[PDB]
Amino acid sequence: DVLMTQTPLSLPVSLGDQASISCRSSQSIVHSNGNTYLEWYLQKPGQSPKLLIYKVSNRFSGVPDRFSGSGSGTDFTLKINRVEAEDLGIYYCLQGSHVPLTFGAGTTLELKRADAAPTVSIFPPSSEQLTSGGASVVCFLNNFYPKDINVKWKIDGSERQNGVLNSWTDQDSKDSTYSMSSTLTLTKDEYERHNSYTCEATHKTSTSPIVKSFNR
Amino acid sequence: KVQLQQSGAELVKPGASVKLSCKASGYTFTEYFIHWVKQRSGQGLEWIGWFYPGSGSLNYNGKFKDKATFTADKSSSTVYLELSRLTSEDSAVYFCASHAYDKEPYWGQGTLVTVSAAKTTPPSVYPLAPGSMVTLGCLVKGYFPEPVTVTWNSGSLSSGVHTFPAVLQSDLYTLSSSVTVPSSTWPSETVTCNVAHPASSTKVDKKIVPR
Ligand SMILES: CCCCC[C@H](O)/C=C/[C@H]1[C@H](O)CC(=O)[C@@H]1C/C=C\CCCC(=O)O
Repeated sequence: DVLMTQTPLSLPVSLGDQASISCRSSQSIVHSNGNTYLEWYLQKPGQSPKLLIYKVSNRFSGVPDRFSGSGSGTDFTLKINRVEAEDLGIYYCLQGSHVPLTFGAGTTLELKRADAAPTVSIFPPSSEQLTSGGASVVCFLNNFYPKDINVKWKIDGSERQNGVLNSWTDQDSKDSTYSMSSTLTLTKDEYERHNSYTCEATHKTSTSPIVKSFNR
Repeated sequence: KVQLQQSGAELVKPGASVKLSCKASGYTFTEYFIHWVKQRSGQGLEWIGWFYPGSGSLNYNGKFKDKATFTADKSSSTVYLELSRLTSEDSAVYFCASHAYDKEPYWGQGTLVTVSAAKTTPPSVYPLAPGSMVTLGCLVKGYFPEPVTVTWNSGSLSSGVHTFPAVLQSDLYTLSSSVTVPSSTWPSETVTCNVAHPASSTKVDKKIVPR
């Protein structure tokens, strides 16, 4: 199959910036009829992909002129001249020349802002959940930037990997930050058989993790 | 105007099959190709195959040959994607797209497919209170299906709120919501999370009180 390689994986931009996204195919995508079926799509959360450019360089109807596509052979580029807020989202390239048709992995265009360490908060199981026989420990890692972050749970100093579920928000409309929730779920029996619970946040803003804990 | 109407969201029992529909209008049905595209939550797009109702010709991405079957009803301008023996990996949005040969495609809005054996179940709502600003939260656990609506103080508290996407585990959804307020506002004033679940026709409130 034709592999479509998109770079960069993510591109931070300020409004009004120039933006340029690359898509490279692993082999030629010239169809036997002579055409090159290379398309660019923009997709926002909860919506279908919207077609921006078709056949390499042709702007689809209703698409603002600030979008333009170019390329030849295995080498393709999408440019945005003066990025606006509605341009933020994930961009995909698609080759339609050789079956199976294949997409690039996507490039996220996101709003640039100052780096910001997460605000980390940890919460023991509620009495109500314990009564019901369950035990969930919740850690919020809020309003950080950039989006990459890692969380580690420690029970009595020991790293726990099972029973952890994570969720991430989309970039905040007001402060351009990201947030993450991490939940460690145990039986009540096992929760009461330990003392210290710890969530550790590793983020680019520091060399040392932000560590938050409570002791039963 | 070329339009594609996809069927509504599907809740599918594990192991069962589901048949999704894409009904077209605004062009000669037998002269356009229909493609199906899969997108798992938070992931990219994956091409399933193409189908040409006008001849019954088709091609499947090898990755989907044992999973997908394309059919059509020319009498209703509808193409179908049947997915067999569903697993958690089949939970995704499925888009249909239509185009004439050498012309640009039009995409449907997509159909959400969720695999679970759960019946309709209201959420258990648990307060998250701490052990200048203070962060509080609510854990919304064990419900089915999506969605729920979470507000704080009946909507009056909207700044500083983060409601996280739900995660399906053991056939049921769980989500959390956090809110951050000045320390001089809580616990001195009331902070309450409100959780509505349309499918079970329920709405519950949980006041956050100090531990
Ligand atoms: C989600 C995919 C949307 C469509 C992408 C792209 O616009 C389509 C490209 C088409 C082109 O119009 C003709 C062609 O051969 C490409 C591949 C599609 C179907 C195969 C037809 C083979 C046959 O005729 O037998």
